Amino acid sequence: EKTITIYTDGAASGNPGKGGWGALLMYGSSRKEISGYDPATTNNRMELMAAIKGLEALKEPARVQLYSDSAYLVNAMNEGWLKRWVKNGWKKPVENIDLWQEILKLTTLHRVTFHKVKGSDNPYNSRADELARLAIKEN
Ligand SMILES: [Mg+2]
Repeated sequence: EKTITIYTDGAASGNPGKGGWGALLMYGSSRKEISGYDPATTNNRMELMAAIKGLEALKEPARVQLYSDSAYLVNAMNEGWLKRWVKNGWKKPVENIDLWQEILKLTTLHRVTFHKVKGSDNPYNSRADELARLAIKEN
């Protein structure tokens, strides 16, 4: 029954290169931070992974407001593309089908609204970005 706000970010050095992701989960004054590293990845993959991991961190089904700088993510969800991809057999082939399948599952468990942020945008996405970069630096 909770509405949880999640701020997600991913970063990678190159295409492909070392990458990281971060998410900040917020419920009133409560906060939870998560992050991780991937040794060979793309910006798009880390953007999706941040959202996946953020949603996976929820302990119970929730209503979620998810803030991301990722147009890749947010457009797929808000322009109906993901739903059309599934309907058309993931095609030519959509990239990152493994991650989109996870996002399909998680957006059944949780009722998620996605919001695009512009970059910098607020301190919570900034923290998520810092956490993603932190993961790369630690590795
Ligand atoms: Mg992002």
